This record gives sequence, C-alpha cells and structure tokens, in this order.
Amino acid sequence: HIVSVHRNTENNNPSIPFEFSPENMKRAEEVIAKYPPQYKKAAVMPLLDIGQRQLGYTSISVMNYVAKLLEMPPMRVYEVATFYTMYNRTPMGRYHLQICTTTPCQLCGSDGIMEAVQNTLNIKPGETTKDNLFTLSEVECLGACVNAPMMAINDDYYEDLTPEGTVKLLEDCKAGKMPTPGPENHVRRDCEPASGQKVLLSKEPHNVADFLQEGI
Amino acid sequence: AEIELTIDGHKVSIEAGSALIQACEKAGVTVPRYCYHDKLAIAGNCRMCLVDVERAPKPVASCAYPVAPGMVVRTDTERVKQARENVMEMMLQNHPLDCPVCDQGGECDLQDQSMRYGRDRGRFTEITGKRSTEDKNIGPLVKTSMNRCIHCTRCVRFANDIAGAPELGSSGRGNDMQIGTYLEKNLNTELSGNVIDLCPVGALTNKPY
Amino acid sequence: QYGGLKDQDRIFQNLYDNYGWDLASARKQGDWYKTKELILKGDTWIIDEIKKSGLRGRGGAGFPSGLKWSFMNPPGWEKNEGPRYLVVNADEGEPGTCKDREIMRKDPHKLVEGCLLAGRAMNATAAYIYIRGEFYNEAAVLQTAINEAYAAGLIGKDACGSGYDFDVYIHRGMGAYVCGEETSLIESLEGKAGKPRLKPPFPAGVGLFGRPSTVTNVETVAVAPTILRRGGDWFASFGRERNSGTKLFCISGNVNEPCTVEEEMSIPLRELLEKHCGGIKGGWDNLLGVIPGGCSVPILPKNICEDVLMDFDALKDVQSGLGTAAVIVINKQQDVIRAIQRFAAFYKHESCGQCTPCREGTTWLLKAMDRFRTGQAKEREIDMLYELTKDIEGHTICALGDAAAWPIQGLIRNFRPEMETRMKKFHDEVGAVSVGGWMKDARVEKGKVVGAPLPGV
Amino acid sequence: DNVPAHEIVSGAPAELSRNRVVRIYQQAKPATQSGEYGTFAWRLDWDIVDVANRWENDLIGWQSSGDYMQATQMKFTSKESAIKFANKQGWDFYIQEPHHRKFRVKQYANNFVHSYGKLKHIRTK
Amino acid sequence: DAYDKVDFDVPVGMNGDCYDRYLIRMAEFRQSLRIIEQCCNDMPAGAVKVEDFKINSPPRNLMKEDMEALIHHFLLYT
Amino acid sequence: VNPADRYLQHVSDLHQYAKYIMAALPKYIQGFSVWKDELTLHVAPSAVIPVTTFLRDNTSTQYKSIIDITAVDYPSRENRFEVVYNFLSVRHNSRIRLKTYATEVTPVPSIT
Amino acid sequence: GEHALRRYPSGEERCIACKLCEAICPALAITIDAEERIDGSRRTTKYDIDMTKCIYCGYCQESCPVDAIVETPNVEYATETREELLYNKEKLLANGDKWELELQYALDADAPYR
Amino acid sequence: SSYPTNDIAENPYWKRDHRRAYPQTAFFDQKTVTGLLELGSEATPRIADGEAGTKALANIANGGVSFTQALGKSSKDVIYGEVLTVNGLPPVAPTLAPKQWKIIEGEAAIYPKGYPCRTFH
Ligand SMILES: NC(=O)C1=CN([C@@H]2O[C@H](COP(=O)(O)OP(=O)(O)OC[C@H]3O[C@@H](n4cnc5c(N)ncnc54)[C@H](O)[C@@H]3O)[C@@H](O)[C@H]2O)C=CC1
Ligand SMILES: Cc1cc2nc3c(=O)[nH]c(=O)nc-3n(C[C@H](O)[C@H](O)[C@H](O)COP(=O)(O)O)c2cc1C
Ligand code: SF4
Ligand code: SF4
Ligand code: SF4
Ligand code: SF4
Ligand code: SF4
Ligand code: FES
Ligand code: FES
Repeated sequence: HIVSVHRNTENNNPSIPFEFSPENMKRAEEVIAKYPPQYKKAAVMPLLDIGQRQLGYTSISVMNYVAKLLEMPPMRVYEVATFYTMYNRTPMGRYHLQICTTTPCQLCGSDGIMEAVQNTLNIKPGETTKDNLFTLSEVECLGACVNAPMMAINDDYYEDLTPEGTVKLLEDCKAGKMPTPGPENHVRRDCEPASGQKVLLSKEPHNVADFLQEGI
Repeated sequence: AEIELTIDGHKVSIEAGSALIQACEKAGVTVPRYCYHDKLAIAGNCRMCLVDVERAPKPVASCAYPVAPGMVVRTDTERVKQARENVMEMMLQNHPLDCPVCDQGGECDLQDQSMRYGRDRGRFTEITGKRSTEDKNIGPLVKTSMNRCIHCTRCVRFANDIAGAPELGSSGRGNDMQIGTYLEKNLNTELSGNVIDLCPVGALTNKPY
Repeated sequence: QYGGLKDQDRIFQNLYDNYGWDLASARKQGDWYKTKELILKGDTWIIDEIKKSGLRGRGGAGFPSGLKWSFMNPPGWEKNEGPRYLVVNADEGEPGTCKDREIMRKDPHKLVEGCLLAGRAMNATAAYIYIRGEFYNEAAVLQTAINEAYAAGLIGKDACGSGYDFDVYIHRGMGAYVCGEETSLIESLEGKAGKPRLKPPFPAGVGLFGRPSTVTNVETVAVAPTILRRGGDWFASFGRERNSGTKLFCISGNVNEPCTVEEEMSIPLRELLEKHCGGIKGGWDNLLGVIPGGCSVPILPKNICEDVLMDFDALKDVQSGLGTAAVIVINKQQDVIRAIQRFAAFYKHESCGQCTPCREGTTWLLKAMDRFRTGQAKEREIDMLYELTKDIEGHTICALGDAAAWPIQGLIRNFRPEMETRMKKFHDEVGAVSVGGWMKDARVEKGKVVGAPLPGV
Repeated sequence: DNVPAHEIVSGAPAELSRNRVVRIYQQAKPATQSGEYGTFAWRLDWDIVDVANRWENDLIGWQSSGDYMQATQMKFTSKESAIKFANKQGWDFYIQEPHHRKFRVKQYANNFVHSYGKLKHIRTK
Repeated sequence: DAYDKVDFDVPVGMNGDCYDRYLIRMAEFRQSLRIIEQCCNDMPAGAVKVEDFKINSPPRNLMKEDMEALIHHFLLYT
Repeated sequence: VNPADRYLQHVSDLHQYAKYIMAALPKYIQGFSVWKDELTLHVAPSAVIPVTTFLRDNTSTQYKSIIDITAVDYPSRENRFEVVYNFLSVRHNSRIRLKTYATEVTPVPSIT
Repeated sequence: GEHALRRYPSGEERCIACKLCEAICPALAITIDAEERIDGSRRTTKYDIDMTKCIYCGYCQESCPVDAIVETPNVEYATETREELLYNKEKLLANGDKWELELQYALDADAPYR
Repeated sequence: SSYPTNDIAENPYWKRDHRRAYPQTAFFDQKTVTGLLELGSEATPRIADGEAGTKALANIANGGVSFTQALGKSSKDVIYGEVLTVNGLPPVAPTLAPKQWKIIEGEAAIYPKGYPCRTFH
C-alpha cells in the first residue's frame, strides 16, 4: 500500500530542526535557478531529493523546511512527497534491496531471487533487518527488462542474477565491501545477445557525413 | 459573443467558451454530476456528466468540454445511459453501506442519482470486501466519516480557492488517496462550515447537529 | 520483404557502446557536423521534411509528429508573448520498454541536438528532459553530455553562433509511471502531483507553466537530426507506407537470448525472433503467445502471430498495437493468467486515483484476477469481468484506464479455455464457489472472513 | 381586486381571510444537493401564529398545535396563478421573488493560465 | 391477472329478483372453488414481486450486503 | 417485455374511433387523448348534454352504463375543477371517459 | 401483534435512530428523537409508539435495516385507561427483553422470506 | 429470480427499464385533426415538399383552415378511408379482447333445467 497519514513520534516530529548542509545549500540554489523565478515551486521534487540525501529519509521536518524555502503551504509539499514512491517517509538503513517483480522479471526467476533474499534475511519485503543494515522492497519495472533477473541496492542495478549468486552478492554487501559495480557476474556487456554481437561488427563507425541530403 | 449549438434537438445560445454543462443547464437539459459546482473551479474527475458530441469519437466530460459553433449534443443516447450506469457502478463499489446511519440520508446526491441513473442492483460481491479509510479530526465543527468520500475534491477546491485555507488537500495515490491534512490539523477558517454543504455525500457533516 | 537493415543504415552505432559516448566519439559518428546550417534553415523546412518523412509519435500514440509540431505554431504565434516551451518524455516506464534507456545512455548528444532542432521547428526557448528517477546513472551520463554541449557552445544562449537561444535542463521524476502521460508529465514538472489534466485544452494551447508546450518521446526526437541530415525520402524507404523508418525493438521474456536491436518496421515476428533472440525457448511449437508492445497491449495468439507484420497497421488489424515495440514472449511452460494478473496489479499500483472509473476499477480488476488465478470463480464471471473492463475503457481522463482494460480483454479473447480449466480445478479440487468467491461455510467471524481461501489476502 | 369577507363560497372560517398572511415563493435550490427539481413550482403556505403554532404535551412529549394550516401548502404552476387564487379567496399575501445564479463563463483551461508575476496562490487539483 | 389461464363459467340469471341473485352467488361459490383448485395445480416457480428494485424493495439478504440494494431500500421506504 | 406493447393495435383503433367522433360532432368535441386503452373526450360544459346523448344512444357507441362522476381540483387553471364522466358499453365491451370544466360559481348541466 | 424493541446478543440496542420506521408508518404512530450517545454511538433518546393510532401493518418492521422494531405475536395486552397504550422507549425495550425467545422463533421461521 | 433478469453479465438496466419507457399521453385538438385531414399523415402523406409543405403546416397551425371547412373540402376517398371505414360505415367502439360467449346446457350446467340461472362460458 501507500501510507498516507503521518503520526508524530519523538523521532520524525515537526519540532526537530532540519537544515541543509552548506554544500547541499549551494546545490539547492543551483537547482532552483533552472526554473523560472516566479515558478520556483517546481523545484520541490529535487529539493526533497536533496533532503532525503542529507538525512536518511524524507521526514516531516524535511518537508516543512522545503515548504518554507519555496514559500509553499506545507500541504502541497505533503501531497508531492506522498504521491511519489521514491520518497521514503520511514527511516531505513544502508542498503535498500529492490526486487523487480513485473512479468518479464518473473518469467526469468525473480521468485527465486526473492526467495534467496528472504532466506538470507528472514524479513518480509516491507520489513528491515534488526541491524537496520538491509531493507527489502518489492518494486515494479525498473526499466531493465532485457536482463529479466535483476535488482537494485541503493542506486546501482544488478542484473542477470542467480539465486546462488544473489546470496553471494548479499554477503559481500554484509561484510561492507562492494563486490562489483558491473551489473552481473560478467556474461555480457549489458545489452547484447549472450552469443556475442550479431551486428555492428565494424572496427570503426561510419560517419554520418558520408551521406548528405544536399539540402544543407 | 454568444454562439449557437443544439442539445437534444433543442436550440440553445450561450456565451462562447462556456462549458457544455452550462449550455445544458441553460437549455433545460438535466445532466448528473458530482465534482462540478457553479462556484468552484472545474475538475472533471467524477466522470458522471459524460455526453456524446458528434465530432468526438468517445463521450466527453460535459463540465469541462468547451462549447463551439454548430455543436450537436445528445444526452439521451444508449451509450450515454450505459456510461452513467458504468460510472455509478464503479462509484458505489467501495461506498460503505451507511445510509441508515449517514446524516446525509434522504438528501444525498449519491442516493438520488443512483436511483435515477444507476442500475437497480449491484454486481460487486467480493470476499476480500471493500476499502476502508481512517477518520480524521479536523476540529469541533465538521465531523468526518471518510469511508463515504467519493473524492470529488469540492472540499479541497473550496478550502484552497474560496476561503484561502490551504491545509486541506489530497495525500497518497490511487486507491489510498485520502482527503485530509496528512497530519493532525484543524480546518481553521470562519467559512469552514460550507464544506458541509459542498460535500455531496456524508463524509463531511455538521457535528453539533 | 521487410527487415535485415544494413549496418550502414542503422541510425545510432552506439547501441552496443563499443565506440563510446564521448563528444569526440559523437563527432566521429558525425553528430553536430551541420547544426549551424540546419538551424539557419527555416523552421518550415524542418517541419516539412518531417511531413515528407511521415514521422509518427513512437512513444505509442502515433499521432503524426509533423502536424503535432505544426500546432505549436498558430498563425498569430507572435501575439502570445512569453516563453514557448518544449518537453521531452524521457519517463519510459512501460513494462517491457527499455529502448529509451539505450537512447539516453548510448547516444546522449543526439537527444540534445534533436531538442534544439525540434525547438527551432517549434520556436521553443528552452527544453526540459523528464527522466524517471530510478534512472540515476544515465541521468548522470546525460548531464555530463549536456555539460559538454554547453562548454562547446553548441547549446546555450548562442547556439552554434546562429543567434538562436536555447537552454536544456534535466528534471527527474520520482517513481510514478503515470507521469509518462504528457499532461501528468507537465503537472509533475510544474511542481504538483502528477495527475493528468483533461484534454481539451491540448498541451499546445495550454501547456507547461501555462505556456505553449509539446511533449515528445526521446527516440523520436533522437532520430530527428539523422533524419534531417540523411533526408526524408531515405527514411521513408524503410518500412511500408505510413509505417516507415526503423525502430528500437527491445525483446524480453522466454526467448533464448534476450536482446535490444534496431530494425526496419514491418518485419515479420518469426524472422525477428529467430534472427535476433535465438528463437523461443523450446522452439516455435513451445510458444503460447506474444505481447507486441509493452504490457498495455492485448496479447497475440500463437496461430495468428505467425504471419503478422510489425507496422502499426497490421497489429491494429489483429487488434493490438506496437506501443513501444516492447515484445514479451511467453512459452507454454508459463501461466498466462499469472502474467495478466501481475499486469493488473501493476495498473492498480500505477493509477493516480483522480477519476472514479480508473480509481475504483483497477482494484476491482485486481480482485477478480486473483480469483481467476486460483480459479475461485464461476464461469459467468468471465463475461462479468469483460463488462467490468468496458466500464473503464472509454470514460477515464487519460489513457491509463484504456491500458488497464486492454490486457484483460486480450486474455479473455484468447485464453478463456485456460480460465475454464482452472475453474474446474478449483471446483473439483477445493469446493463449489458462488459469485465473488464465497463458499458454503464462508462466513464472517470476530472481524475476519473464515471458511474460504480469500485470494489476495 | 380582492374578494371581501362573506361572499366567499368556500365556507372556510372568516379568520382565515381576516388575520392570516400567506406567502408565495419558489423553493430555493437546496445547498445540500445539486438537483433542482423542486424549485420550479410556486408554493403557497401560511405564516405562523405565535400562540397556536406548537407546544409540548406534558405526558408523552408530543408537538401539540392549534393552527389548522401549519401543514398545508399549495402548489401552483406560475406566480400569476397563485396571486389570482389568493385574491379569489381573500388571503393577504406576500411575494418573495426568487434568486438565481448569475451566469459566468467557466473554462477548465483557466486552471493552468501562465502567471507573469508572483503566484497569488498554488492551485492544487 | 391469471383469469385467462384458468377455466371457469359465469352464471347469469333471467328474472332479476332476489332469488336469481342468490342462485348466482351460490354458483359463484362453485366457480371460485374450481379456480382455486386450478391454481393449486398450476402454481409456477419464480419471483412473486417485480424484479426491479426501483419499484419493490430488495430481499433483506441483499439489503445487508449490497450498496445499491441498501440505497434503493432506503429511498423506497423514505 | 414492455407491457405497453400489447396495446398498440388497440391504440390505433381507439385513435380511428376518436377521429370519427370528432368529425361527427365538430360543434362539441374540443379534443381527445388516448393512453393505452382509455379514450378521453374534452368538451365544454354546454356540450355535455348533446355529447352524452350521442354516446348513450348512437348505435356504434351505446354507452348505456354510467360508471362514475367526479371532479379534480386544479388550482392553477382559471376553471378549477374538471368534471370526469366514465361510461361503459356492455354491448361493445368498451369504455369511454368524458371531461368538462367548471368553477366555484359556474355550474355544469346535470345528466340525471 | 404488539411491538417490541430488540437488542444485540451483547445487549446493545439494535435501533440506531435511522428513522425509516418513522417515515414509512402509514398512521404516523411513531415519534423518535436521537443524538450522539456519550460513547459516540448514534442512538435514540425517545422512541414512542401510540398504540391507539397504530394499524398494526408491519411496515415499520419491514423497513428497519437492523431488525430493531418487531411485532410480537402477543395480542393480550388490553388496558383499562388510554395512557398505558402510549408506549415509550422503556416499555418497548422491556417488551423486547420479555419476548425475545418467541421473537427468535418467529425470526428463525420467517427471515428467509423477508 | 428469473433469467435473464438475474444475469450478472449481459443485462444493462436501461434495456429493461420499463417505467421510464412509458407511453406518453397523446393529445389531439381540432387543429391537429385538421392537419391530419388536409396534409395527410406520416404513414400516407398528402403534402408537397420544400417551403410549400412547411407553410401548409404553418397556416393550418395558425388557423387558416377550420375543422368544418376541412371536412367539406375532404374528398370521398379520404372520408371513407380515414374517418369512416372503407365501406363507409362508422367504426364500432373498440374492444381490447373480444369475448365470444357460449352457453353450457345439459349435464355440464351448474343448475338443472328448472332453475332460473344459466351457465355462460
Ligand atoms: N511510451 C510509453 O512508455 C507508453 C506510451 N503509451 C502509448 O500512449 C498512447 C496513448 O497516449 P495518449 O496521450 O492518450 O494519446 P493521444 O491519441 O491522445 O495522442 C497524444 C498526443 O496527441 C496530440 N494531439 C492530438 N490531437 C491534437 C490536437 N487537436 N491538437 C494538438 N495536439 C493534439 C497531443 O498533443 C498529445 O501529446 C497509446 O497508444 C500507448 O501505446 C502508453 C503506455 C506506455
Ligand atoms: C499512462 C501513460 C504513460 C505514458 N508514458 C509515456 C512514456 O513513458 N514515454 C512517452 O514518450 N510517452 C508516454 N505516454 C504517451 C505520451 O503521454 C504522449 O501521448 C505521446 O505518446 C508522447 O509524444 P510522442 O510519442 O508523439 O513523441 C504515456 C501515456 C500514458 C497514458
Ligand atoms: S453518503 Fe449518501 S449514499 Fe453514502 S451512506 Fe450516506 S446517505 Fe447513503
Ligand atoms: S470529503 Fe466530500 S467534498 Fe471532500 S473529496 Fe470527499 S466527497 Fe468530495
Ligand atoms: S485514468 Fe487513472 S491514471 Fe488516468 S487520471 Fe484517471 S485515475 Fe489517474
Ligand atoms: S405497524 Fe404500521 S402503523 Fe404500527 S408502527 Fe409499524 S408501520 Fe406504523
Ligand atoms: S427503522 Fe429500526 S433502526 Fe431505524 S429508527 Fe426505526 S427502529 Fe430504529
Ligand atoms: S521487468 Fe524487471 S526491470 Fe522490467
Ligand atoms: S461533473 Fe463533469 S466529470 Fe465530474
């Protein structure tokens, strides 16, 4: 579901003060500059993203600070923050496991990936580890269906997965070290048939300039 | 200046740029609605007011379709009736069975237009049941039973535009979209009592009454 | 015969990333060679080359692109002061669609040059590229490339020295597939929840920030500079009439080697599959059906998909559409009803919840699909479900409702026997079911329903 | 103009035409509903009498009344017809002229008008 | 009603006096007994009230489970 | 099935019959109305005796039985009351309705 | 026969002051007042039936959506003065408590036909 | 319940909504019967096209022709076909369901021969 009500706790409470770090500030100036001067409320989404970067999650203090900064009524900021799912309104931890479970993913074993993650971490998809160190999430299409078994950690994609390989990825993450930045145990460079390239077998690309319309 | 069009055979003349529903009202043709109101911005989210215009392939929202010269409008086509039934069927799917206990009862637009345009019976018998919604405290004047909200945004439109009280709004997305303040805040304005009249269903109600 | 595109005829060589995306590599490809003279040429020439090309929006709409950009310029365009605007729909989210990701990651400069070229055609002052948020790394890639273009001076207040002003920005959406809709997109850019507006007014008359704006897919803009350079007639040569050019064809599902390639339009399915993706896992006998285009399009049956053609027209004739050419294949091992139920769950999660038909109908469709996946239903509820789809189809504010209704209708049209077999499995195996999944001893006790499976708890 | 007392052939009490005042009007558009079906007829009903309107029985708590017209209300198709009827009966009346909504042009596109200066308010939808 | 689906005769007097009317009533007794037997033998199955809940109230098992039926019941009785 | 459909041919017959009656007494019949199986003749108060005699007594009508007589108070009309006569023709198995109007001071001719 | 107001097995009243019984009653026998109970429930504060206006038609019982007002099979309640025939809430609840078992018999027998 | 009324998948209520397809009451005044006499009927027209037809309708709807003049101008064909019967006889008071009486005599009668009460079927 989507939780659409905020209940004040001692953490994540309006009285808690949230201010942008000076670097985050300068970045906020730079991002507000892009939109017209009168329409600077259009920058709420990037500003909320900056807040969720500085602090772990999108708290009510972050929402109100952004609302004050763009002189918007906090209710508009609340509508924005609750409308978009990439805004995380509860605190999580260091790594945020996001399994894609749309049909192309399942047709290639995202149930196996899901089981592997759930066996390694007893937690349910919504829950987080008692160490807070991992947080799982079932997610819709992440836009890399060419690699049907795939997953994301915080911002990086990890694709063409295997259950026996998803466990190994997990423990490498648990130790603290990141095994690979590349999406997979290297089997392809990210879009070509596993049998290797079938087209574009030329050492140098043809210039477009050889073909001219004569229109100039 | 004033332009000309035909609605259900009749001939009705209306100022250019007006909405089709204003033309229908002027011409004596009754169109059902929920989200449209004469004093509020046009919203077009209820989809109750659909009509057929010969130029468009699909039925058009009458509250938000601007009039044009020579337009031909039919409010009584079989497609229109089927459309109203479909819209009502969908509207009542998650509506609570609260009429004996709803204060609106006997003066509820959902009742009257379901009786006039909807089907005699229902098709929704799902073992998973209906959606339910938290109740929200917005002060000692306006009692809230948000299970009944049909999401017409009249309350939001009024509170924002007319009374200048922006604490009211819609949070969440899709099925879980809830009218409220997203946190405990009173609907604080001297005109608040009017959302009681604007809310077509019993979601917002006079509390001392 | 259609297909087998020549490597020299391929639009962008960088799909495979061997050459590189550096600005110097794009110069090697020939990008930005002639921008000065293209800008110098009158906007009418750009739009008229497009009209000669027969370009249609490959985001999936198919509305003729040349005419669409024409509406941006009304006769008295000069009178309406204020900034004209252009918007690019980088928010691909259609399940199965990965083409736009390849376009932005592999060939970033072509997009920015096409943005400037189309903006010249539409006299736009600035552009906004709206990227979905999970797309982080290629948002960085694109931003790097746009920085290079600024530093070179090819994009900016002085574009190639022509005296034509253009600014190009990146806006990131955050996890809302409805924002791909052009008007939801405009709203999200403005700083509200991405709830679509009603059309009319169309984006051209009233659009971004109240200003005349146009929303276009990334790859249709991307192909534009190459189209202008190589000429309209050459582009028309590929693909059949009214379906001309070469599109990206992401292929996913139960093929032996999933792929991403570009190919002539109007190629046959069988040839496309066996040549690019090593064929269906198990061979053509082992094919249940194919979804041409993303999840929004009705599924094709095995018998008819043998002879079907990949233009808009043939797929529309067999009662489907190209969409974003995101073919998904399902073999005989896989369950079709499970897939369609997952699509219904996707649309339930993706509805913005503004208009009552979509808002209350996607959840009904999910609730019905779960019971059909277990078989916990009567066989007349199939016809009921069909009518439930028709409740949504024509009555919503935007086409997300159409997309929600369609996959289920395709399922009913092609695989009703499968549903009937699974309902027999529920009846003999578990018990006799009434409408909506109730059973003989299904009752309400102390706050819950006991006595019945209740699919999708 | 007005029928005097004692040539009315109805047989009603004289007090009805002597010291009672009726009111003629059209019902107002209810604020609670958007329907307008009740607002076209011209009602005629009697203004209340102070002493005889309603009191509370001292046994079961009921609403006692001595005004025999408290529940009566006629419907007419038109204002002139109601006037003619009241005159023919000899009833003193008052006309309450109806109020209607002043027409204004409403455009959906007006919600998205570009603003050249500072935004006066954030529309939200 | 079902006076066309049933078989019965009509007694008619000739003198128009109290005695003929008595005979008529006494024979209408018999004809009524005949009709009652025919309806006892031919009572069909199906609904007993018109099946449009906009006219007649819905059965209470619908009224307590279905939204449309509850609305129609409310309005019909108010 | 729509229950009004069973009356279509009979409604046509009643129309033909009413046309004949109007043509026969153009001095008296101000109009008729037909609804399923009930035919109404509208006449002025002075026309009542002639029209009732014609109904009772013509060979093609023979409306021998008076069924009821009543008034309906329409306070919007200038003439408040409309007097209704129902007749029955046992000869032909047919009924007819005849209307007039009156006021609180103008009488109607008695048909006793 | 005579009228009685029913309870839930938990002993909470069933009448929720929906006043449909008041609206349908062809003799205008029923008089009802209501307001928010101290615990927030919608309940009646006055429910009278004038048993000398009632025509014992049973509409009030068909109308109530929670089966709160019912008509017992009791006919033996003749009184010596009229004031005993003006039932208030307390009397009608007492009748319900007293006749609940017989009411359950009649309900078990006829509920499928309502 | 009875099929197809109880169907969950093919009955739209407006297709079986008999209350609101009720027959309107058809009021015919002397002007309308006139118009029928001169200009004929929709089933069998006796009217010219163009402006001529509309102006004929207009001047009958204004009072140009009275009912008596209408009847006088009326030919033999129209009187016999459309006021009287094709044979020239007046129409008989219509009956919805004609009842043909039969008299039962003998053993099947209710009373024996003597009594002054007969059996009609
Ligand atoms: N690219 C993707 O990932 C996805 C795209 N789609 C595609 O979206 C399509 C439907 O999108 P819609 O917006 O409903 O399409 P549509 O048929 O309404 O066309 C959209 C465009 O039409 C233009 N237009 C049409 N008439 C116009 C006029 N008179 N004046 C100015 N502009 C006019 C508008 O500017 C607008 O941008 C489907 O065919 C579907 O395949 C749907 C799902 C995913
Ligand atoms: C729910 C929904 C999602 C959409 N997503 C996209 C999208 O991701 N990318 C896109 O180019 N068009 C998308 N569209 C369609 C665009 O809004 C628009 O109609 C058009 O296809 C884009 O312009 P173009 O294809 O002519 O270049 C979507 C439409 C809907 C209803
Ligand atoms: S809001 Fe209207 S329809 Fe809903 S329970 Fe109340 S009276 Fe009934
Ligand atoms: S509370 Fe009432 S006015 Fe507000 S959205 Fe819900 S139904 Fe509409
Ligand atoms: S159809 Fe669905 S996604 Fe589109 S506006 Fe309506 S509720 Fe939102
Ligand atoms: S039995 Fe009839 S009269 Fe008596 S209370 Fe019930 S509805 Fe009213
Ligand atoms: S109808 Fe039933 S529930 Fe409603 S007020 Fe009357 S007794 Fe109470
Ligand atoms: S199906 Fe998983 S990313 Fe597309
Ligand atoms: S009243 Fe027009 S769509 Fe709601």
